[PDB]
Amino acid sequence: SSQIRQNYSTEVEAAVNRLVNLYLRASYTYLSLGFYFDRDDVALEGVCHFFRELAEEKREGAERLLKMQNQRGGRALFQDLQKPSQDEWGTTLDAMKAAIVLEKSLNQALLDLHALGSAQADPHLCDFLESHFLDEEVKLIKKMGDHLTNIQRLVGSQAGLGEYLFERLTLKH
Amino acid sequence: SSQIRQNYSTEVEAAVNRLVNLYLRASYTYLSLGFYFDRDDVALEGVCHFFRELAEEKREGAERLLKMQNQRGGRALFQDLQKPSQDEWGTTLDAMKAAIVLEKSLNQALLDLHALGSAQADPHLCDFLESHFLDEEVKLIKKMGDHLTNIQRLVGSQAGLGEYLFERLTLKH
Amino acid sequence: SSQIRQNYSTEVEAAVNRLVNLYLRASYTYLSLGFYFDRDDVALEGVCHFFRELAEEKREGAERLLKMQNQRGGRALFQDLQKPSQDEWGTTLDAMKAAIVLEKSLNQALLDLHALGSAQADPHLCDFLESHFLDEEVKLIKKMGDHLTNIQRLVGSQAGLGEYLFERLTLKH
Amino acid sequence: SSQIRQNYSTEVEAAVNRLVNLYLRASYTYLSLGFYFDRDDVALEGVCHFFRELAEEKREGAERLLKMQNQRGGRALFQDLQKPSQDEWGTTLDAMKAAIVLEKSLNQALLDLHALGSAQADPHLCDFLESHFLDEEVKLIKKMGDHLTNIQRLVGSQAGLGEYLFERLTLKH
Ligand SMILES: [Cl-]
Ligand SMILES: [Cl-]
Ligand SMILES: [Cl-]
Ligand SMILES: [Cl-]
Ligand SMILES: [Cl-]
Ligand SMILES: [Cl-]
Ligand SMILES: [Cl-]
Ligand SMILES: [Cl-]
Ligand SMILES: [Cl-]
Ligand SMILES: [Cl-]
Ligand SMILES: [Cl-]
Ligand SMILES: [Cl-]
Repeated sequence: SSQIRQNYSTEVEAAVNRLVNLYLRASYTYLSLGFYFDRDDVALEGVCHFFRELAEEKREGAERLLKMQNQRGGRALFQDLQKPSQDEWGTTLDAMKAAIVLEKSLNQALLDLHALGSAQADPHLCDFLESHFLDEEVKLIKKMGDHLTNIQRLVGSQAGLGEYLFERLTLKH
Repeated sequence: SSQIRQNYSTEVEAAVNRLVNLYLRASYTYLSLGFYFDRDDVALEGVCHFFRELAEEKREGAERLLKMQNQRGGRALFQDLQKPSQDEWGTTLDAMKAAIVLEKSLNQALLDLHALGSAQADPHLCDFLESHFLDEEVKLIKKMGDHLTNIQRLVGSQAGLGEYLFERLTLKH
Repeated sequence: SSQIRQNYSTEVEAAVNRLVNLYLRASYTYLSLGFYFDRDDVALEGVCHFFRELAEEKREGAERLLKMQNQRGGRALFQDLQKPSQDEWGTTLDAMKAAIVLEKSLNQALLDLHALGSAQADPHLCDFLESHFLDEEVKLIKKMGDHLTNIQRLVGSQAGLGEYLFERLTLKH
Repeated sequence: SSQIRQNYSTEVEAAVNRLVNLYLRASYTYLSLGFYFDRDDVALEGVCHFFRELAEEKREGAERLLKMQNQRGGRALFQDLQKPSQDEWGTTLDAMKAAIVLEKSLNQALLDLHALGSAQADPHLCDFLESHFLDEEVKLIKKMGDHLTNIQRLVGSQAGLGEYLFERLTLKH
C-alpha cells in the first residue's frame, strides 16, 4: 500500500469506490431525466435544465470522492454503470418523485459511510463528508420537496396547465 | 451560358428557382399568419411577432438562394407567388400546426434538392444546403414541435386562458 | 412516432443511441485514466489534466448526440456503461497508446454512422457528423500521435526522466 | 480555573500544549531543512523555499493552537524545543522522505488528539481540528508523496541532473 496512506481502512476505501459508482449512476439517471424533458413531445425546457444541472453536480460529487480517494492513498476502482431505472419518466411530478427517491438513496449511502468512518475512527473521512456532501444533500432534498409540493398543488388543479406554469415560473430558463 | 458556370446543371438551376418560389411563398404565408394574430379580435402579439420573424427568415432564405444562383452562373427566374392557403388561421394551435406542415414541405424540398445535387455530383450545392438550410430547418421544426406540445398541454386544460399564458410566458413581446 | 420526425430512419436512430453509449464509455475511460495519473505513486499532474479534459470532451460529444437525437424526433435509449478495460494504465506511453486506440474506435464508429446516413440519404446526419465530430477526431488523433512520438523519443533515452520532462514541458499544468 | 472554561478537560489542555511543542519542533526542523538547501554546496533554491514555507505553516499551526487554547480558557505551557534530528539532510529525495515521516507524526498526533476530544465529548476541539488541521495535513502529505514519486523517477535515471530538473521545473523559484 501507499507511502502516504494513514488511518485509511480498506473498508472505507471500498465503500468510497461504491459511492463513486452510486454518484456516477445518479449523474447518468439525471442525464436521462434531462433529455426526456427535451423531447418534442414533452418539451419542458426548464425541467430539462434542472435535471442536467443535477447531472453535473453528481459528476462533480464523484470527482470529488475520487480526488479524496487519491489524497488518502486509496485506489480508485471503477465498475459498470447501470443504466437508469426508466426509459421514460412520465410527468414533471413523477420525475420529481423519482429524483427525491434517488437523492434519498445517495443521502443514505452518505450516512452509512459516515457511520463506517466513525466506527473506524477516521475523522478525516467524516469531516470530508460533512463539509462537502451532507449539507448539500439536505439542501437539495428540501428544494426537491418544495418543488414537489408546488407541482402537486398545481396539477391537482389542472394537470397540463399546472405543469406549464411550474416550468415557466419556478424553473430557470 | 455564363463565363463562370462550372459543374452546374440545368436541373439544379431550375430546382433552385423553384425553391426560391417556395421560400417566398412561405414568407408570404408567415406574413398572413403574423397579421392575423395582430387583429383586434385575435390580439396575441407574441404570436404575431413569432410569425413575422419567420416571414423575415424565409425571405432571407430566398435571398440567399438567389445570391448562390448568381454565384454559380445560373439565371434567376421568378414566377407568380400563390397566396396563402387560408385567410383566417384559427387558434394558436391551428396556426402552429399549419406552420409545422409548411416547414416540413420546405424541408422536404431541401432534401429533394440535396438528392438532386448528389445525383448530379454537385458538391458545392450540397455543402451550401448543409451549411445554411438543413440544420436551420431541423432546429426550427424542433422548436415548433416543442411549442405545439406546450400549446396542446395548455389548451387541453382551458382553451382561452391557455393561449394567453403561452403567448405571455413562452413567446417574445 | 414524432410530429417533427422527417427522413430519420430507425437504423440511424439506433446507431445514434449506440454512439452515445460509446462516447459515454470513452468519457468514463478517460476519467479512470485521469485519476490513475493523480495517484501518489504515479503523480503526473499534466497527464491527469490531459485525460480529464478528454473525459469532458467525450461527455460533451454524447450530449451533443442526444440533443441531435431529440431534434430529429428520435428517442434516446440508455444502456449500461461498461467499465474501462483496465484498472491501472501503466506508463504515460502505455496510456497514450490506449487513448489512441480508443479514439480510433470512436472515429471508426463515426465513419460507420456516416456511411449509414449516406446509405439512408440522411444529409442532415452526415452534415452533423462532419461539422462537429469528424474534423475534431482527426485533430485529436493527430495530437495524440504527436504526443506518442514525443513520449517514445523521450523514454527510449531514459524512461523516468523522459516521462517527467514530457509532463512538465508539453502537457498543461 | 478560568471564568470562561467550559467542557475543556485537563487531558485535552495538556495534549494541546504537547501539540504546540510538536508543531514548533516541526517548524524548526523545516528551518534547518530550508537552510541546508541554501548551502553553497547544495544550492537548490526551490527546495530551500519549499521547506521555509513549510516552516512558516507549522509556526502558524502552533499559533493557531495557542489561540484556541486561550479561547477555551486553558493555559499555554512551553517546553524546551528539541533540535532537528539531523544536521545535514542528504539529497532532495532523503529530505522529502524525512519531511513525509515528520508530517505523518504530526498527523498521528492530530488523530490522537481528535480521539481524545471524542472520548471527552469535546466537539469544539474535534471541529477545530477538522476545520484547520486534518484536511490540510492530508493535502500536504499527498503533495509530498507526489513530489517523492517524481524525485524517485528522476534520480533513478541520473541523480544529479534529476535533482536539478525537479527543483527547476516542479518547485517554485
Ligand atoms: Cl484496514
Ligand atoms: Cl440495470
Ligand atoms: Cl466529524
Ligand atoms: Cl446540365
Ligand atoms: Cl393559390
Ligand atoms: Cl456534401
Ligand atoms: Cl426507418
Ligand atoms: Cl466490461
Ligand atoms: Cl454531407
Ligand atoms: Cl478535566
Ligand atoms: Cl534532541
Ligand atoms: Cl466533530
